[PDB]
Amino acid sequence: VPVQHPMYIDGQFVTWRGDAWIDVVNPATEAVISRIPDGQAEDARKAIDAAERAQPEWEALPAIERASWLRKISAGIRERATEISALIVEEGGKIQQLAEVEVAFTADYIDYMAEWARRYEGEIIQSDRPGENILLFKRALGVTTGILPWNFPFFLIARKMAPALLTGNTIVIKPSEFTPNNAIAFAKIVDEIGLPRGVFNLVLGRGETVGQELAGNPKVAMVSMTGSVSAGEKIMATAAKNITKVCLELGGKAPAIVMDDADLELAVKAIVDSRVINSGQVCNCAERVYVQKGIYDQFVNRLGEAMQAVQFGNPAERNDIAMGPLINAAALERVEQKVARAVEEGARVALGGKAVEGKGYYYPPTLLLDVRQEMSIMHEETFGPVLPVVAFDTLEEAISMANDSDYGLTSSIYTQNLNVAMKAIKGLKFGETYINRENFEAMQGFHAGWRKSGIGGADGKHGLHEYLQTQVVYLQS
Amino acid sequence: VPVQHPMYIDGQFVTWRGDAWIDVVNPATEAVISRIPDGQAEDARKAIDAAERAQPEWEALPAIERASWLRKISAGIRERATEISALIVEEGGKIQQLAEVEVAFTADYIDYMAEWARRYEGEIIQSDRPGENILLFKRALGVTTGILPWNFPFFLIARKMAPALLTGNTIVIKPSEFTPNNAIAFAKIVDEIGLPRGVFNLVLGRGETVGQELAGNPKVAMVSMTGSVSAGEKIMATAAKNITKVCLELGGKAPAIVMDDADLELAVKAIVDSRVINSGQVCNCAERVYVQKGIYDQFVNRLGEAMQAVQFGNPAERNDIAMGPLINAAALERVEQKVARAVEEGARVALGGKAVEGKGYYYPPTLLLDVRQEMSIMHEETFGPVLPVVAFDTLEEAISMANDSDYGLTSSIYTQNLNVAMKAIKGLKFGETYINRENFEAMQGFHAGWRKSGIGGADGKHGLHEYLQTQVVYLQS
Amino acid sequence: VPVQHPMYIDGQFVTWRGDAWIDVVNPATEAVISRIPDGQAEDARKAIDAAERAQPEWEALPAIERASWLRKISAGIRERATEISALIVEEGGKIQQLAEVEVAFTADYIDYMAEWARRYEGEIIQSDRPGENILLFKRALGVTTGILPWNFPFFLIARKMAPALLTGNTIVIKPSEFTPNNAIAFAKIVDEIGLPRGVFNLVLGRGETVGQELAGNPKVAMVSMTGSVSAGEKIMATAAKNITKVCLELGGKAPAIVMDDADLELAVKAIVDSRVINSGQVCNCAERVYVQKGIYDQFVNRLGEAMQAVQFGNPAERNDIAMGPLINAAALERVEQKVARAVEEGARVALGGKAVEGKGYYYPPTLLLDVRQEMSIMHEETFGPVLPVVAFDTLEEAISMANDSDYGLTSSIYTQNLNVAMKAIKGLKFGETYINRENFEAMQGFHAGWRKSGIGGADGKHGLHEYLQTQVVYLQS
Amino acid sequence: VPVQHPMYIDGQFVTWRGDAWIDVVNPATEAVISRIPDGQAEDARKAIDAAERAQPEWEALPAIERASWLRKISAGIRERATEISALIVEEGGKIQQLAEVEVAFTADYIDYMAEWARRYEGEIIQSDRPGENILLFKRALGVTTGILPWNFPFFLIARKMAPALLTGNTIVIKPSEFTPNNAIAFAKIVDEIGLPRGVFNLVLGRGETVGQELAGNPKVAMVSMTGSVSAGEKIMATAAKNITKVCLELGGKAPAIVMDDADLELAVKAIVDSRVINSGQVCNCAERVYVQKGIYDQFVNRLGEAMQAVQFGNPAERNDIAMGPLINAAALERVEQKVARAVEEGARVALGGKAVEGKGYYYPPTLLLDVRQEMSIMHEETFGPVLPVVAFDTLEEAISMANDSDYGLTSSIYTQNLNVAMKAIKGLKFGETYINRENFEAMQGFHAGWRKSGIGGADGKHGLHEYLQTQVVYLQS
Ligand SMILES: C[C@H](CCC(=O)O)[C@H]1CC[C@H]2[C@@H]3CC[C@@H]4C[C@H](O)CC[C@]4(C)[C@H]3C[C@H](O)[C@]12C
Ligand SMILES: C[C@H](CCC(=O)O)[C@H]1CC[C@H]2[C@@H]3CC[C@@H]4C[C@H](O)CC[C@]4(C)[C@H]3C[C@H](O)[C@]12C
Ligand SMILES: C[C@H](CCC(=O)O)[C@H]1CC[C@H]2[C@@H]3CC[C@@H]4C[C@H](O)CC[C@]4(C)[C@H]3C[C@H](O)[C@]12C
Ligand SMILES: C[C@H](CCC(=O)O)[C@H]1CC[C@H]2[C@@H]3CC[C@@H]4C[C@H](O)CC[C@]4(C)[C@H]3C[C@H](O)[C@]12C
Ligand SMILES: C[C@H](CCC(=O)O)[C@H]1CC[C@H]2[C@@H]3CC[C@@H]4C[C@H](O)CC[C@]4(C)[C@H]3C[C@H](O)[C@]12C
Repeated sequence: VPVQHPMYIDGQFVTWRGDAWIDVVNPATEAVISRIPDGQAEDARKAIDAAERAQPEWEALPAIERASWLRKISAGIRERATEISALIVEEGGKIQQLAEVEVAFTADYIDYMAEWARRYEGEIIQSDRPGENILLFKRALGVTTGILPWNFPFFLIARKMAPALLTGNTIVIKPSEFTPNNAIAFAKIVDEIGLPRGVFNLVLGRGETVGQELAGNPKVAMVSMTGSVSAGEKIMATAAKNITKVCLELGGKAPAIVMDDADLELAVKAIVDSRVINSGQVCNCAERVYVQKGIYDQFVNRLGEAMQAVQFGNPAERNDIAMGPLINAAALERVEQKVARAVEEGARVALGGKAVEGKGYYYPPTLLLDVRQEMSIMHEETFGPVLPVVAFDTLEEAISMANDSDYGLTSSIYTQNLNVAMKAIKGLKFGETYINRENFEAMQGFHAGWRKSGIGGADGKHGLHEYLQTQVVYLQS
Repeated sequence: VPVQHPMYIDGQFVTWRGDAWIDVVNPATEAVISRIPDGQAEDARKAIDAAERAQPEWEALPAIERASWLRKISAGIRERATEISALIVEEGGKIQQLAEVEVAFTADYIDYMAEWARRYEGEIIQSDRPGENILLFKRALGVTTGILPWNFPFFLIARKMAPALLTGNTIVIKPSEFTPNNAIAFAKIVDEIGLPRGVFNLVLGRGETVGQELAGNPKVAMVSMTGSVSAGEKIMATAAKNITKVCLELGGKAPAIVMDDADLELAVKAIVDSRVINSGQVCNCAERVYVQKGIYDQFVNRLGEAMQAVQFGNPAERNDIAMGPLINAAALERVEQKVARAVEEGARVALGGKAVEGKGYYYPPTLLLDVRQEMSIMHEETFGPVLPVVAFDTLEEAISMANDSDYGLTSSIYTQNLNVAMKAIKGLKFGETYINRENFEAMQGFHAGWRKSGIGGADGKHGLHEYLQTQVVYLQS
Repeated sequence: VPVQHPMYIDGQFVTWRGDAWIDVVNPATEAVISRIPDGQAEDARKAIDAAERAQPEWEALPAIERASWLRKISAGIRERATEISALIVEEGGKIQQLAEVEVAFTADYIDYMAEWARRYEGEIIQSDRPGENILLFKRALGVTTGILPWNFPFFLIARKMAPALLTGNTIVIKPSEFTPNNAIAFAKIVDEIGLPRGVFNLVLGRGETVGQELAGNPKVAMVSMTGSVSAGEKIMATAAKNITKVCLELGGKAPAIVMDDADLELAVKAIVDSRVINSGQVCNCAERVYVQKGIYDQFVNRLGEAMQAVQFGNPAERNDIAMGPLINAAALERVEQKVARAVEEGARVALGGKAVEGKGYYYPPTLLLDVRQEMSIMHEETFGPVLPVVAFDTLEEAISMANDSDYGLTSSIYTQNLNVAMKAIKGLKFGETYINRENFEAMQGFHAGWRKSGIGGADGKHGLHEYLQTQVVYLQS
Repeated sequence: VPVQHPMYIDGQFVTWRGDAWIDVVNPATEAVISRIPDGQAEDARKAIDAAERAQPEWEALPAIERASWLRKISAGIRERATEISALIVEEGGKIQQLAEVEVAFTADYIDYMAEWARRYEGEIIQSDRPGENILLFKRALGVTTGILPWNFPFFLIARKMAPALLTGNTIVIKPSEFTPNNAIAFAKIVDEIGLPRGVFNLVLGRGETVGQELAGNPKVAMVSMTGSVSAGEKIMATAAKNITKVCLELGGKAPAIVMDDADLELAVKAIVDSRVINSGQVCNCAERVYVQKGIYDQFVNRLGEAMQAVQFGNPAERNDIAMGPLINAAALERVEQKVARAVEEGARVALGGKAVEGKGYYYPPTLLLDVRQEMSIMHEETFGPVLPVVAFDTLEEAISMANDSDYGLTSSIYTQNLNVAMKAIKGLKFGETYINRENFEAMQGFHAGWRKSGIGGADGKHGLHEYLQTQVVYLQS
């Protein structure tokens, strides 16, 4: 019997009284593991209202006390890490080891964010007026909402709530209807440690219903959403009605540039890891490789073996695999279609390229060759273990092609040449550029994508300041 | 014969070939002073494309060289200050002295922004990985657009372009169709000093046409618009289609709090100045006064005389007036209606309250009494010399009422009590709080409004950073 | 039998082989509680050399790993807090409750400093040269030394070592020969948790011997010393020989200004607390009070009762006292002499003013009246529970007199008037100004005294940066 | 007839009444060009007192107004640039072109520093106490003194006074007795533009007399001195008596590392330029070269020709030379001795190595080979056009040897390898590291040397903050 999850509103779990439910299916077995309410905008309003009530008294607390609350939550996470991990594996369909780190990192991330308590600073600005003091304070926005993705559902709860709460905001989070269980568990921890009512709220439902309310409710100061570009378009358009601030993370088509002088083994590992992780279902995954011709042959051959070596299976039954299934049937069909589009445009399927037909949504690691920069596969985000490769002559070309995208979240380049590195740094129009290593953001970095990849960012000091606004005081006395 | 202005695109003035024109009328005499093209989206695209072409080579220039270009423009402004001022007075209908400062301040503002060249810093972040360097660079967004207002048309050209160009962005500006002449003059200066083609572009037309293109063109990194809330809604909604970043300044209903222990003379002057300036046509104008009961009588009487003393006339024919006419007929009718709405709701018209019937759009300073916090006049932005006054008992009430608004740009309070001041600072949910002085932002402050007052901000370091984005480089080597 | 303490050098406790020892006497009972080696410069060199060897590999560790080491130490402190407290009480002669907070705060302070790991930032500066990158890195100084005081011996170990180690420096600490036991205990914890050898070293001895070496050894990057002005003079003079950086905290004569409109009860409590704490043996203690005439009478009377109510005794035998004995006989005699000097100059002894004759070094709370600004008692730091009071007319006078000092560490003022506050803030030439509260620095503040009070500072971000230096890299490639 | 210069004290030039004078001799012709007073400590006190009187009212001025004063001075410099240049050439003995840039850069430097007016920020720190505000203000130190060097006498006036005055400090400057004329000219400009009396003061005399007073006068907040290490030792030791803050720039032995993969032509030019500039009389001059063996031969040969091509002469009579004479006879003899010491230790004199015997103090460019790392010539600063070269095997060795010095101001390395660069950056313990370019600091960088090279620094934001201190306000209200 799959559990029927309640939403968490105003400091308590509230059982759903509606008739409609959303089935949460295991992407590996297609079994229904649980059901969440097919929430309505009304449910989002209640949470938003509770969030609004709590905000004043929450921001009035000294920052160190808000931090203290965050630490109780992280400690709560660690005590149930294995259990949380298992939930991620089940509904997310990600490999055990990855679920384990997500959970562990989430707790550390929260603890790290809590350390900002006594550190985000306001400023005292010199005035041209004698006897005047210009004090610029950093204040909370108020009520914030978070629309989470399914690829890293647990971490993203923290990615948004930790910085939000620390700075004195309250939040109403909507997890992805595909992966709500880990969120329910996060709520249980929040409830158990007694976090003040209304500071953290979890509503459940679809994006067109619950999500939209979290972006269109006039009481919301900022809606932080992570999802598809089109979804971000719908979210920002809605947030526009009330001039609501948006913080968007909409994916990418992260290019990887391999120079002739690249540490070939290093590059192949970084790229494969960066591409095969979570079955390529990450916004900063290496989605397109540019290999300089001089090294194309040996590199593509090495890259080919590596990927062909990537094993995939049911994460709950194997800990020797690198990939689990894709999130759902639609996702699988989406990947198959894009690969077909690639073939149709003239691309060559080295290995893989055919979705497994059977229980679950598995897609084999895929290497696409004879790809031309103009091919859709090089522009549209795949979100699957598919890797197209294009050869280039000069750095200028690689840079030019890497920049030829509506996405600008992550980029990577492997070289040992100083000038090439500096030129790539300067030329690459991306929010992130990894040099001689895999695409894994640090919690103290700034994961903010250029162009359509998003607006605003997450992590680090700047992620923290996304939840802070200013009050310039002109004191004359 | 009114001059037919050409747009400034890709380093040159381009004569309009369309048949439709927009008349630019003098708000004081209703005479047509000039005509601008009824530009189309196509015209905005050409400018945007030119802006895109120039951007790479513009950002490649050392910051100090971009600054050098800004200084040539400011110097250009000063050489023609009187002429520019006259244009502002004519089309803007603002008093000579105010036009003079706008022009003078604009030049200083540009020079000030240019000084950021060698100062906006990137960051070197500690990494948890041995041998890794985390370099966070500040980069330009690329192509930015600016939709300017008519109240301070000249300054706002600089408010957006100076920080934009300094940081390496290129810009396409659309002035308000009501006040384009000063913008044309700004373009002439830009053209005369030889600013690289495509870095600064001026397109002319309506907001639903030209404005929309500047917000919806996919090549635009960020659209910076200053106008009405509803206009901001339309702009952000459009910018949403391409996940374009928005920087919005949409007005306010700036509350002014007068405590019993306030320097009465100081408060009356600050508020009147802050309210009557530009005929109350400023977003940070004192739009609603809260006077503690103990001082209500003497204060309201003093305030009454002050405002009644405010003279208004045709700015081109008098330099002894404090106000000019409102921007246009619609604006006038809007103010009359809101005052009527006030009366209808129970408000009392002390003095003024009746638009002059005749050539021009003049509205007398107006004091509204017997106002209740729930009255529309206390929520809807007036943008006219109308001043409603509400009495209150405690600070808590004044704060509560001040915060009771969809606008949160500016706020002010007059007191001599430490605790009252600190409590007001902490309690006031505004981007700006003036204490014992008039509402005039410093160029080194941060004019960023809360709630519907806007998104992002202008001026100072933070205004400058609105035009900067980040590139986090994870260097391993 | 008093324990003979060994020094802690290069990761291990080393037994003293010399013949001379320093007796550590209980300031309350005059009993010998322990003995430490009468260390020689040679002993300081060994520690410095070990510190130098370890530095490279210590700074090579990721900051988060150094932080991890700090946290092990703080956790170690907490597990033995009661025991550490008891040692402080015994050798320091401070009241149990104060020893308890010192220990508790020390651990929190260390944990707080460890949180800077991923936060101290370098900077990327814009260059006037095309293709150039200016990278300003923050690096450790190298080997640093710390000469600790006896008033807050335990906390100061952390005040210097935590920020030092986090930033990648190694340190050689010399506790005060009067209070080394708590330091030995800190070393035991460091040793037990396995902190890399040479990173933390504890040498024992006198200042003219061991202390001098820690300031004059050419391998020392910076000597951080907290003590008497004359001692600081000797330390800086020595550090001069090798152009060694100094961070000095040399005490103060913290003035307290009470305005007529001050919350009298609040002021009396703040001042007494700030003065009687640790028997007035703190650099930021209220050492001189300026009371506006209008409130002089009632205030001085209230202040008098409060102080007369302050009980003092043997901290190990009573937890109902506010003060313990002074550090030693010399200290006691110093206070008696200064009070006598006060009387001789014309001062009036309200209450107290006579050192108890007997076992221990107790001095009663003392209130001095009929004091003139020029009296020595108003300039020379007392470091005893003696409180001189001077009446003044205007704020200007209070400010002027407060500033009339070679010390400029801490200052305080009690008022409810905005202007008085702002004028005091602006006029007071001090590193710290408390307004309507007692003089207790926050760990996130910046305890850095002006004038002779010191050079550099402690605590917060700026305290942390005292242990960091810069490396500006001009990269052309 | 050589002019007898007066000192500039308290807003006016004061004629010397003493009997003793110091002859200012032209290093190229040995002719007496002028005479300055053999000032006494008393003269320094008068200036310091005037500086103290003016300080309060100077700091009370809005920062932008202080900046305005700086700009008047820079503009004054430019109007007399040629004349100032000529003076530098005459007394400094530097080539016309270098004197010209010094003057031009000085003016730009001052203008740049003035731009900090509205930019140095204080901070608002979060407190653990409810209702408390922690405001950290940046205040001036008060009275500061500057002991200038003779190598870049004009620039250093600005390097110290510009940041000092902008932040609200007043200053008393002592130029080098060898090069006071340019300082007198700077004073004339200051006097002509009407800078408030006492804000800028110029005293003349020797270091043991006037200099010492500027470091030992108890009214001095900070003494900023640039000179020899031993002089810095005497200055800091003196400043110690009153716990006066010191900012010292004491020279260097800047190492240059040439890797096998270095752009040989680029490296030879950078190093020669960096070494031959001002006849090698600069603290950041390349003073020792480390060439990897693989490229040693071709590099040393190229380097040899380059240096042999460096022409030197009387700067007033030739504009085709790269070097002028050394500052004075003692300097010349010092260089000859050090070269002899090199030869005696086993070094080989490729070319030059023999001071010209005749009118003036000329020393030919000198290349020393067969140098061993332990040779004095590789440790003692030469301050002459002498260049020792050592061969090395690995980067590790070059780094190790570069770090083997009491000086740590500047360092440089030429390579095209990413890892080598990053390793050099990380390994080089210097305040500056130039990569593939000559050693010329940017005004927005931070010229602060490690180890004995100095304490504190100059230029940029951090140079500016050397003249700023903090006042942490704990506001409770
Ligand atoms: C086709 C059935 C499923 C439905 C049926 O009973 O017919 C079986 C037979 C082949 C099976 C696959 C074999 C390769 C993989 C082994 C992994 O360790 C788990 C996932 C995969 C992808 C398996 C998934 C599923 O277990 C399949 C597809
Ligand atoms: C009504 C005519 C205009 C049209 C006509 O010819 O009838 C005149 C008569 C009264 C005039 C007003 C008198 C008061 C004001 C004097 C100011 O110095 C200019 C603006 C005002 C508000 C004038 C505007 C205009 O000049 C009016 C309104
Ligand atoms: C109306 C008189 C002027 C005419 C007269 O002499 O009566 C006064 C009253 C209020 C004055 C304004 C106050 C705010 C501004 C102060 C600026 O530093 C200069 C421009 C402004 C905009 C002033 C312009 C002018 O000085 C006004 C409008
Ligand atoms: C004088 C003897 C000590 C020596 C002797 O045996 O004569 C006794 C008698 C009076 C004693 C004091 C009484 C007042 C205090 C009581 C406190 O709870 C502990 C400290 C004090 C200050 C005591 C210290 C010491 O215990 C004294 C001074
Ligand atoms: C030796 C006399 C000077 C004294 C005398 O009359 O004997 C002359 C003869 C050789 C002369 C030198 C020749 C080479 C250089 C030519 C430069 O353009 C100026 C500096 C030098 C270094 C000259 C300096 C001086 O002019 C010298 C040394």
